[PDB]
Amino acid sequence: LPNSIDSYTDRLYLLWLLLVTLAYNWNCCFIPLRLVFPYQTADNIHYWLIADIICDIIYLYDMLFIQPRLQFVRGGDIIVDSNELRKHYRTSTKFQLDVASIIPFDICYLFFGFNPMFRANRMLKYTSFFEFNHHLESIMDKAYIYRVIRTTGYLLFILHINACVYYWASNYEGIGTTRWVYDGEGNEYLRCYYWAVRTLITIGGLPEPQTLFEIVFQLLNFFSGVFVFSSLIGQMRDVIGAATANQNYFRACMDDTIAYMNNYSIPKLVQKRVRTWYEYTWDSQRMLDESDLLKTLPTTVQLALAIDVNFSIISKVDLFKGCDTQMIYDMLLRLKSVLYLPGDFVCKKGEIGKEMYIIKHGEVQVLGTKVLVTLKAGSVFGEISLLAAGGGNRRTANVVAHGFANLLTLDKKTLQEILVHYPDSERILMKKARVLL
Amino acid sequence: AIVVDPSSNLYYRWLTAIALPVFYNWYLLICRACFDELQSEYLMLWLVLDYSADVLYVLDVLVRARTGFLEQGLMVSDTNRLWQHYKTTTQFKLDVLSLVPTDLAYLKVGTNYPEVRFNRLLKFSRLFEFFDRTETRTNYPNMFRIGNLVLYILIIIHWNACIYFAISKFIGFGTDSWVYPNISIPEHGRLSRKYIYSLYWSTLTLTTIGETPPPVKDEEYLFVVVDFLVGVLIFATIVGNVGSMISNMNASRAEFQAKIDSIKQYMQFRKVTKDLETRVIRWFDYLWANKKTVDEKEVLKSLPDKLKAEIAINVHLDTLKKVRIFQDCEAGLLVELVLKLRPTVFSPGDYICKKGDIGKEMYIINEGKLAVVADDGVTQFVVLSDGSYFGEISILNIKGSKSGNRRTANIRSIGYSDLFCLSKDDLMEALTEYPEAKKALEEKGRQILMKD
Amino acid sequence: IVVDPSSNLYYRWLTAIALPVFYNWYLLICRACFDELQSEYLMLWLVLDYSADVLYVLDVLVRARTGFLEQGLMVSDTNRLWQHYKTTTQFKLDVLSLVPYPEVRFNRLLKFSRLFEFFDRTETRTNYPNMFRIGNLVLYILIIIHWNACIYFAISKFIGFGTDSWVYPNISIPEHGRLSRKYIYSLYWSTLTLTTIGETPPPVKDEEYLFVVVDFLVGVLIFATIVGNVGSMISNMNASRAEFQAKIDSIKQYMQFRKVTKDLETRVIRWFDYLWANKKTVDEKEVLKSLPDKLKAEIAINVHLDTLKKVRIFQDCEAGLLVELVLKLRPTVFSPGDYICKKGDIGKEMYIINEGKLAVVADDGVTQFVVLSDGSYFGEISILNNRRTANIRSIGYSDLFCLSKDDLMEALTEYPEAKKALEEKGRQILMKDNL
Amino acid sequence: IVVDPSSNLYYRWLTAIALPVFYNWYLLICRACFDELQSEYLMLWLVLDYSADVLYVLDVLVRARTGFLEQGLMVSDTNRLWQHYKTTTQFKLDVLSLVPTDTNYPEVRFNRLLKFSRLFEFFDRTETRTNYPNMFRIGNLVLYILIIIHWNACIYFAISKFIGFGTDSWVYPNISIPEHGRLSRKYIYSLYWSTLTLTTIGETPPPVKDEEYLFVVVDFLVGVLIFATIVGNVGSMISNMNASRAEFQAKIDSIKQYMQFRKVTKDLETRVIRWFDYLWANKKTVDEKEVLKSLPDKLKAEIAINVHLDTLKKVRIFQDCEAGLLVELVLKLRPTVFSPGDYICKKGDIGKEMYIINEGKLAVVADDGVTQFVVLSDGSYFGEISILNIKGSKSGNRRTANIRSIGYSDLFCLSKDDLMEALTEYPEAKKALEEKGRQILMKD
Ligand SMILES: Nc1nc2c(ncn2[C@@H]2O[C@@H]3COP(=O)(O)O[C@H]3[C@H]2O)c(=O)[nH]1
Ligand SMILES: Nc1nc2c(ncn2[C@@H]2O[C@@H]3COP(=O)(O)O[C@H]3[C@H]2O)c(=O)[nH]1
Ligand SMILES: Nc1nc2c(ncn2[C@@H]2O[C@@H]3COP(=O)(O)O[C@H]3[C@H]2O)c(=O)[nH]1
Ligand SMILES: Nc1nc2c(ncn2[C@@H]2O[C@@H]3COP(=O)(O)O[C@H]3[C@H]2O)c(=O)[nH]1
Ligand SMILES: *[C@@H]1O[C@H](CO)[C@@H](O)[C@H](O)[C@H]1NC(C)=O
Ligand SMILES: *[C@@H]1O[C@H](CO)[C@@H](O)[C@H](O)[C@H]1NC(C)=O
Ligand SMILES: *[C@@H]1O[C@H](CO)[C@@H](O)[C@H](O)[C@H]1NC(C)=O
Repeated sequence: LPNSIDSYTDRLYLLWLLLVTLAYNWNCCFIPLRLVFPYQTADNIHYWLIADIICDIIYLYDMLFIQPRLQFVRGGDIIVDSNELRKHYRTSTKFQLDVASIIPFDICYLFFGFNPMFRANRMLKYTSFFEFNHHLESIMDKAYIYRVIRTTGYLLFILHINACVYYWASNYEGIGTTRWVYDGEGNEYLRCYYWAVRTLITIGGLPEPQTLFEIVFQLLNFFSGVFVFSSLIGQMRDVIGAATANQNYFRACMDDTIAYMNNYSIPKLVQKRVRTWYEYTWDSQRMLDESDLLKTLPTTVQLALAIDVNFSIISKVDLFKGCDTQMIYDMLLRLKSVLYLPGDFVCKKGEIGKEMYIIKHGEVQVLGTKVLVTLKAGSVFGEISLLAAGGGNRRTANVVAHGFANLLTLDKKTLQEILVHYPDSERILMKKARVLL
Repeated sequence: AIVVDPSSNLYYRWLTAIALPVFYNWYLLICRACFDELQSEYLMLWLVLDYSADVLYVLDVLVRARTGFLEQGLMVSDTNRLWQHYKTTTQFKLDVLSLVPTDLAYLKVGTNYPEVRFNRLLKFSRLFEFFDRTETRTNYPNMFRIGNLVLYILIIIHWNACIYFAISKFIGFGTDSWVYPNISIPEHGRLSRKYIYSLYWSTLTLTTIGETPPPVKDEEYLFVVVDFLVGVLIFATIVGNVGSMISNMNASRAEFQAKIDSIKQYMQFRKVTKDLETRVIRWFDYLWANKKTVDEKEVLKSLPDKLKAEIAINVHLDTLKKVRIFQDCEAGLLVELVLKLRPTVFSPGDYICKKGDIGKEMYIINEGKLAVVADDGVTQFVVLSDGSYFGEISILNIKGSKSGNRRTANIRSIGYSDLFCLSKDDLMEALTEYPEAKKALEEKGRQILMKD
Repeated sequence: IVVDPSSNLYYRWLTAIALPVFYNWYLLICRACFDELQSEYLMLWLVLDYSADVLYVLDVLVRARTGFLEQGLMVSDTNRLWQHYKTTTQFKLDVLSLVPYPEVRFNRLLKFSRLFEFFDRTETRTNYPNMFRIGNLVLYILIIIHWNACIYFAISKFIGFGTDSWVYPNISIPEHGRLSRKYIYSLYWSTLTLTTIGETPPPVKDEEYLFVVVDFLVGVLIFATIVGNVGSMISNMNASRAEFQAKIDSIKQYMQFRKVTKDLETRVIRWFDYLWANKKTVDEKEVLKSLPDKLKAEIAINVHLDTLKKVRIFQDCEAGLLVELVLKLRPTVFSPGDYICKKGDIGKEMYIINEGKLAVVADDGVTQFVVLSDGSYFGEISILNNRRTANIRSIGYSDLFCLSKDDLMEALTEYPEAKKALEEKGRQILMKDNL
Repeated sequence: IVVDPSSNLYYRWLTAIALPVFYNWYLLICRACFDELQSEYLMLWLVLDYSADVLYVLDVLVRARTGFLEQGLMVSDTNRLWQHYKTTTQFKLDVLSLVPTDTNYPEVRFNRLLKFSRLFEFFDRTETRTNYPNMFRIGNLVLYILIIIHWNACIYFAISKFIGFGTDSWVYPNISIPEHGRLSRKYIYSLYWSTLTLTTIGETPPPVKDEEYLFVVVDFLVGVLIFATIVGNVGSMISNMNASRAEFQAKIDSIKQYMQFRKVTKDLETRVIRWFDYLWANKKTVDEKEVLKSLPDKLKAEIAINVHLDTLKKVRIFQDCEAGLLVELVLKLRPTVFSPGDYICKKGDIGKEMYIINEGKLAVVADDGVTQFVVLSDGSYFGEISILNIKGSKSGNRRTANIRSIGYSDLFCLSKDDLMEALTEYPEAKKALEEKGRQILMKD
């Protein structure tokens, strides 16, 4: 246990929130059960007291030695000083619920006997369970599995509370008095949980209620079960839609492109090339267009995620050793990513030159049909459109993509736009172009 | 005399005070019409509540006779013009039909049949107007949508329960297995037993659970299939409305988690470094925790331009008055400046501007903590704080010294600073013809190059 | 005669041909499966079957004499229309649906394309598309309830009346022998099975078990389709209200995050209250994005000539040039008590008032020097060469046609004489206020 | 040889390996649980199990020679393919799906069920290779529901056989009675019980003993989770089935409430309604830019030259000048649809667009009367002299003639600056079109 816990990178703090969640789940799952069922017998009462003391000691350790150690951000910078952390926890709205949970209402154990309705204030510490839910849902890589498991747990908990309320109604009317109430022949929690399932899922088939309390109970339970079943439908639909949102949007765009290409009667080879492009884009990037994601980010994180991805590819070019950092940064923020199918033409001979190609995880060939040099990933081609303004010079070789090349395009207008602002970079680039010529 | 205002709060309190007896009239008019012992036993209570509901209906006709409207932006206060505009509508016909004195017939039958008072349900527009005003007025719109949907299906289930008891009274009590049992038996003859069992029947039918006794005659078969189709459309409405407000109740958290999972999928596909990935994810978690995730222009785009200007004044002028250079500047340029600022948030260790770069932005610090450092890492010469400004000399392009016009300082953020990003072009366009920024920022560039 | 497929005669014929297809589906499966409704209403089904055959051959004639567009122009060559009809599969469905015991008349169900075309034309043409979709989904689920009731009675008649407990009972008993009893009990069994309630008598034989399994799975998918359609219809009904409530709540959460003052947040609340009271939820700046440019220009020039016939000062101008100026004119709405322009403020905006009331005032003193109304105009002396010389407030909720600086720069760098007339009016009012 | 995993041979093999996997799942749980089906048709299950084991051996032999993509191209190195297969978890699943642990027990053949990946890969490749994607996804959901129903039928019959036939009212009845002793009635009553319990209708006999109570609780809960999942999935399928129609009708509805609230006359109202009805009837509603923004410019140009170039090459001005500039121009074109009786160009409008006529007949009208001077058919062009504004002409920067639409034409808009930058690099075509504009405006 250190002086200050960071509460983002601490799996020890996540395990402590797991222990407070297990204490809170013990209290929520076993206060109505011990309150209603006769499972708090004179033999097992020492085990219930042992686990209740373990749960209250976990609550008190949370209130005294972990929650006053939380590193929190105030005024931009983080706070490490321990008395300021203690003051921030004492002036919080977590502490009112924690001190509202930890009052010894178990001093009424000697006044009105043993009753687990006096421990019902321990069900006020829901904020530690929700903090554990957010922490596990934000450290897991597949959060839809935990959201499905948590909705299943909420459904089983509502059925557990309904089984406890049904056994209370059975013991209030009299066990075995009418035909609606619990008869009392098998496992009491199992038959009451079966009644809770068959009522709150609105299945029916149970005996019909006889007197007015039973009709009111069955009415309110079926009415709340309609809304629980509707909320379960909506929550499973929500986790289905949030789990496959990217793949469903990609499949929708691929289906719209296929529907357009079949509406306008586009030939088989062009339709196969578009479908092969879509298949390789999903198998490579797992997204449709990465600029649609990247242009929602701020400029400095766009610059960081551009420099960390593309700087080894740019600096491994031996022609870019004399350039400057700001021009390379504006380059990396103005590099557009394309993709070329095998056998495609990136630079046809004699055409107008307008793009600078940084090949990134591909393999292209230069050409007639004879190969001269097979350019691997990281290399460059397109230095003849570095100098030409307007028409100027043309492409001097047929450049073809051997594999699924993923070029990085730099337009000639943007390259000349940044180059006329940095004449030192223009000088070294024109001298390397001159020794190429 | 006095004219109420349909945007005020006296009108909303009258919408509450008139959406009470409309709801009473719907509920207890169908129940008193169909049950016939609830009407006979509590007759003084229903005469008292009928007097109160018709007094409130007369006062609602009087208030709709004096509710102003908007023509040419001004609320009309001429009572004859308000009365004429009210009398040339259909709501006046609905209120006049909803106050037809059929209580003469209600007395002629003998105050036992409230079927002649069924025209009092014609003021449903006040109930719908109150639910619309509370839906756009209250702070909990999803909790109010649950309250309104539960209220609507409780109206429907109650009306169906009274309809089933009326059909059972028309067929005959206790003749078949489907109808309500024999009301001379003392177990089934209590009024609470009648209403609670009919409500149980109608919930079991209209929610398509079906544990009720099956029909015998053809009228019962037809009523049960009509009731089951109404119930399957009601169950579809319940499921769709609850799923729609589950998608509404966490739409912001859903798109936030979608943005985090999209950027995390991009960072795990490109396989960037773990410190950069943790920096971006902690950046997004800080923007979630500090309630600043949706951009300011995208929030205030539904507002008009002068309301955006007043919001920008009342948010950013308390920060922009803590500066030392815009004291000798005009209030109009202060308003235009807070219209121009776009607030961005940086991370600890993030460089704002490196040394030897060119400037295209100016930053105004607002609840942050920065430090101008050397090239060796962190070496805090001046620790900047709230209210101050930096990044200012390399956008004016003033002449006369050896530094020219490039970023001559390395500046990092110590904590999660929240700067005010001000570009070169929008500042120099907002204060092109007005020389205050030129002279004051030339003085500030003069003292920066005096430090040079 | 050549019928236009977008006219009103074509929609009246789509109604007149959607009548007998909706007769044919319903009552042909009911007659064929019940065999007493056929046998005790024989003259009525003779009349209605002859009328449905007459309307079917009239629909073959009308689809023979309706026209399709080539190169944007409607063909009226009847031989070309007949060959274009003959090359399609709808003609094959019509001649299969007119091939001369209702089990031999079950080719009359093949003209469902006219019913689907009627439903799509009503969905495009009616004013209440949500009410029409409610009615259309209720009609579809009633067709499936009815067809499954007839299928259940056919399976019961094939197995035996009253042999098992699952089947329809013995029709020799005068209680289960009535035709109304037969139909409403088959409909009640169909409703209980397709809505998955299951209050029916349980199956006994293997064909009864298999039919109830297939019927319950079909009813589960029908329930899922009903739930999905009503949920999509509810979301598309209140999507505009939900989008503006999301914008209202994002405004409120941004205000409570920045801790803005109480007077400004209740002013924003009052603005949203005015917006929802006077139904100005949708904004023109996003409405006129998705229009084609010609349709964007027609409604704009319509409403702007309608409001420009109220102003008589700005008339000495070229026709299409004033037209494009009031095309690029743009509306904003001001709150009451709001200063349009202050004393010490430099303008970049011109205004045209429609349905508002703006009064000019002095420095911090409410007094009406001259009040501007519908048909007035202002905002012109500090834009063509540089500071507003009159405090102007909004008395009520006014609606002003704003104007960018670059519109008057475009009407200045190309066309001098109309703006010289405008500047002469501006100079005369300038000399009038302070020569 | 190397099987390409994107070819058609790999999809034929995915069909031929997702047939015995689905057979193995379905009939292996049925043969394990019912045991009259296993005991009677022993020759049929011998033939089908030998065929499924032969197809599993050939599946391992094909997966040992399926290529992958390194540096964007296929690798044909067979030893590299074998080691890249060998260091995976699919090798462990495909070897554990082939160990011959066994004619008396199909329960020692439950390791054949481990090859779920081939069935899921066949479903994925069919969903991305079919033309009816929502129909195949509804078929996939129905197939998953039927497998869950069938497995629950077999599980209920195994639980009935373990508890005892006909000892309770909940279990399957007494197997020695000749009514219930038939295998067809066994399977169809177990399917009926499983369908009712998993769809949560619950009109079957209630449980008696505590293990029956626990199994019916667990099975109702598994059923409510799986069927809330498929209700939400069919709802999302319906939303994706009519998202396009919903967006079209949303545009229509919003503009119809706008026309009701905009005090607009019935003429412009029926004009807007007939234009949207024409858009629906001619199925050209969606924007090509919006639907192919994410495609690269090479494939957008291939689509554009496979739709519009074979209707654009019937011109006398740019027919063999530059194929690359024609590619750039059909990339930069933007189509619009004009109503009949609508003006494209007026006397005095600022000319910033050029128009190419495609599927439409337009007519040059005069200033006062409706005079058909000459009808321009499709493949013609106008709006060029005013966006040039060249010296030696009248040079007023207005449009020198009126253009009006006779029918529902589809003009290709092309901006002034766009044409200038497209003809900037190679200006010989610009000089040629300048010459044509000069002669037209000088002998107008
Ligand atoms: N012609 C040619 N270009 C090469 C060669 N190696 C790399 N490149 C680059 O490939 C190019 C393809 O496009 P460019 O004509 O624009 O210019 C050419 C060069 O920059 C080579 O051996 N020949
Ligand atoms: N060089 C420098 N800049 C300072 C100092 N104090 C504040 N600043 C701002 O820090 C800056 C960092 O970026 P700029 O070069 O753009 O411009 C510089 C100044 O505006 C200081 O002491 N030196
Ligand atoms: N000064 C002045 N402006 C008027 C008058 N009537 C309308 N206006 C407009 O009110 C204005 C307020 O702003 P401006 O100075 O920009 O320009 C002025 C005019 O366009 C009037 O009588 N005097
Ligand atoms: N003036 C004119 N334009 C024509 C004629 N035939 C086709 N056009 C096109 O019609 C035009 C209308 O718009 P523009 O002025 O832009 O340019 C003109 C020409 O491109 C003709 O006979 N005269
Ligand atoms: C109801 O009960 C009374 C008294 O028990 C009896 O006279 C009457 O016939 C009963 N009604 C019916 C319909 O049986
Ligand atoms: C139906 O009833 C008649 C007379 O009641 C009887 O003769 C016949 O056998 C019955 N049919 C069946 C299938 O029981
Ligand atoms: C099943 O039937 C046989 C003969 O019909 C009988 O001997 C046996 O006891 C029955 N089993 C049960 C569990 O009833």
